[PDB]
This record gives sequence, structure tokens and C-alpha cells, in this order.
Amino acid sequence: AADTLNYFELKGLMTAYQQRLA
Amino acid sequence: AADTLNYFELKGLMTAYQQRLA
Repeated sequence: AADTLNYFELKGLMTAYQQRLA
Repeated sequence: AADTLNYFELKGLMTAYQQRLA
């Protein structure tokens, strides 16, 4: 039931934030 | 494999593509 966080992009925002900081 | 790819950045990138092209 983890996909609820994956369907709604709670997981992509953090990766984008990380990528911009790097 | 699905967990690795990022559906967020590709959408953002296509958006920037079109907004510049305009």
C-alpha cells in the first residue's frame, strides 16, 4: 500500500530538490 | 525498475521545452 505515496509524487519532489541542490 | 525512474522531472522538462519554444 506504499504506492499511495508513489502515485501522488511525494517521492519525486525530494529527488528533484536533491538534484537541484547538487 | 519503476522505482528508479522519475515521472516528475520529465513532465517539468517538457513543460519548459514548450514554454521556451513558444
